[PDB]
Amino acid sequence: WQSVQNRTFTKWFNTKLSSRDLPSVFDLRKDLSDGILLIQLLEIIGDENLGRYNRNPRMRVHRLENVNKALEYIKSKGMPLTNIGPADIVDGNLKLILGLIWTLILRFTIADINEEGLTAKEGLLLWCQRKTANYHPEVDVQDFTRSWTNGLAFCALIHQHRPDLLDYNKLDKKNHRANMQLAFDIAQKSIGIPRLIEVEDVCDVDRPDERSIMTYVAEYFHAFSTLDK
Ligand SMILES: [Zn+2]
Ligand SMILES: [Zn+2]
Ligand SMILES: [Zn+2]
Repeated sequence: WQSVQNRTFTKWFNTKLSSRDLPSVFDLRKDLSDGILLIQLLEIIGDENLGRYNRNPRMRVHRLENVNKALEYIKSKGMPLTNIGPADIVDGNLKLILGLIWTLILRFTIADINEEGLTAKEGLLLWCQRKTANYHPEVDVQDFTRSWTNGLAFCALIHQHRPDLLDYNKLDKKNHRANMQLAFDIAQKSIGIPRLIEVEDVCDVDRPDERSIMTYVAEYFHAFSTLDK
């Protein structure tokens, strides 16, 4: 069994790796232990060549070397590695691994988001608010949790960007699950937005995972913005 955040972060990681036909992550407890996929991820999201590393790290010393290379790169970019060391990754500390991946999502997916001079999380929230301004009172984006669980904010974002793809006014606003599914399907099929979260992970969830939602909503910002150039 894997948590929403585990699954969402794994899917995010894989969208990056697949951009270079690299092998996927299936289990974050085990699949980062030799340091290779972490290094490759960093090259991809960081747009840099990290140079040579151990490509057959059969011995523990070489896995630690690989992971240490990754962590040093992350530190060199000014990201906090609060209370994580190479052995935490080699030995599959899932809590610390998810923490690290969030640090990377925040830096490489969210930090550069900008709306009205606000950046990062604030910027992304404000973008959502501005883009859904015409959908009050039923849509009211106030956070990256409860504001998203009825499906309508996702549908409104799609509709305002491409009113030909999703007829918002024809939705049965009470069918949260059908509307969520519709948005996720249209986003993926027509807008190229990867399905980082399952409908059941957010639809009518009392305490949805904030970081997972943020990770997925950031895909809307980047795709919409790029497509609107
Ligand atoms: Zn747009
Ligand atoms: Zn509650
Ligand atoms: Zn969270």
